[PDB]
Amino acid sequence: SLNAETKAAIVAEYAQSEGDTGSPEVQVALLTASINHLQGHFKAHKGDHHSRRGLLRMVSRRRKLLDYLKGKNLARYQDLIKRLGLRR
Amino acid sequence: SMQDPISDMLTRVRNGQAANKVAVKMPSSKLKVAIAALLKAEGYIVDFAVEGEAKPELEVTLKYFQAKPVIEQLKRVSRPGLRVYKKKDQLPSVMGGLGIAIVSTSKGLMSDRAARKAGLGGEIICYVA
RNA sequence: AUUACUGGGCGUAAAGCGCAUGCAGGUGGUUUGUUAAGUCAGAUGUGAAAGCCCGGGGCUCAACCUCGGAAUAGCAUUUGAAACUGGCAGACUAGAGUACUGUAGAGGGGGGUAGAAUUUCAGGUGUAGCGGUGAAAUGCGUAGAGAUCUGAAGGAAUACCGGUGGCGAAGGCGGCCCCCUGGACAGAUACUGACACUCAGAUGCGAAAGCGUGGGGAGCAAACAGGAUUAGAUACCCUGGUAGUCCACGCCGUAAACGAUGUCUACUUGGAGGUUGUGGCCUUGAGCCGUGGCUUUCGGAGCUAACGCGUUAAGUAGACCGCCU
RNA sequence: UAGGUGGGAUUAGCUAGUUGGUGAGGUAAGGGCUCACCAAGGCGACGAUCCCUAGCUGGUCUGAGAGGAUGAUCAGCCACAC
Repeated sequence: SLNAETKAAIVAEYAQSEGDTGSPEVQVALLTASINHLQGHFKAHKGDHHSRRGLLRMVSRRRKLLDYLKGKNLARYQDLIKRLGLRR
Repeated sequence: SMQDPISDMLTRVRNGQAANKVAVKMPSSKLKVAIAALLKAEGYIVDFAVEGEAKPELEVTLKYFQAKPVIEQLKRVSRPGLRVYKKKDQLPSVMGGLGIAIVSTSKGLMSDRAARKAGLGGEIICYVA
């Protein structure tokens, strides 16, 4: 859904280093973008229960990564939250 | 998840001996190597060897005698889900003293015999017989 | 060992939640240092006396009385040990995840459309049956049936392909096309650095029937009616037939929701298949050989009361949950 | 003060001197012990609250043990005296 250009915009924006794909920051930002995009789908497709299971895995995974980072660097955690608009 | 590497070591040995495998390899670790050293000392394995620097592997050479495997029993005792610590006067005897129990004392990892002689208790790792 | 900590179970004997997500909890890879909470060792204080136990002692013996010890598995304070567990501060990349590019697929949601067939209807032809069954009757037909041709209108389902094929957590998913969308898998390189596993409670999804509201209604068919069968026939069979079956949006929350088999992880002989990637070779000729994912079957050890299970375990172990008595 | 010491979740919320503060009083003595005042705390799934049962312990009985059962006589503690 998120294609490659939109991903790369994000992966470049939130990268904590050079060609970082894998930081919490990148991962969470991508998941946030996927989740936000998919909100349109489920407004139009409430019965799409099967895709929603995949939406909720992203929601779950975000949390886990966010709980990680908060556990590591609380300041990074506080940044990421603010930049993304998450009330975690 | 694998949440008990030691038990995995023991399983690998127990299953190797069962399958009449010459040696068994596993991801190494300090405690695995320490165990392997004691098992060599007590004559239950032939030898061990830790290859690799990045991701070190341990290779226990298994021991057979009269084409039966030397290790009959290899029971893990102190699991992660239930640790087992015994005082010196309460150390387990295995196969009526003819098997060992690998204790981890604060002066290292030793058989229950050597622990009793040392007047140390500790954590009971496993019974070898 | 019949509540099993010691010391049990859950395929079929009672027992795996229908499936999943997940907070608390439980558990957790590798490694350096430190700490010493758990752990271990010792000291000191205490742990009443009696009792119990071991040595004695005294009653003629014994019960009984009695001396000393041991014991009181603990707790407090304190001193050490630092392997293991924990904490704290780092480190690591094997777990877990990310980025890239592909691949297969009835995965899901939405919309459209095609062809076959059924029914109804209209007209043409046609003329006495048709239909049904074990036989028959109800029914239909001379007001023209059934058959046959043409057309129309509707609804539902998608022959062949089609497969112990595929996809999905499970329930489940089958014409074709588009739109929206989830997951899996492989290759390659780079990334993060244990971010994990399981989950009480909770939340969500969950066949068919059923329920609400509004539609739709070809076919089928609970109920119901009639005809048979029968001793009876509130059935089986036949002729009809309504709800329902279909759509929208809710509700319900259950099934032999089954593999009657929880999830995750590692390890342990083989044989024959299917399917979906990928690499190599000379594609020297459809192939052959590697390397992954998923799946089917037969069997070895082992396991099992047996039947059987057997690398997709019911084998060997670990973590956690559910459950039995 | 801490830990330990029955059963029941078909008992999940309970508390408002309640929880803490300040001051005063009060006591042999600390203390919501009491009152006034200020604040809104406190407890609870490591089961509060409620209900049922029950004196506790040293011990006693059973058991290979781990346990299970029990708390006459004796001794310690507690409570009670129509």
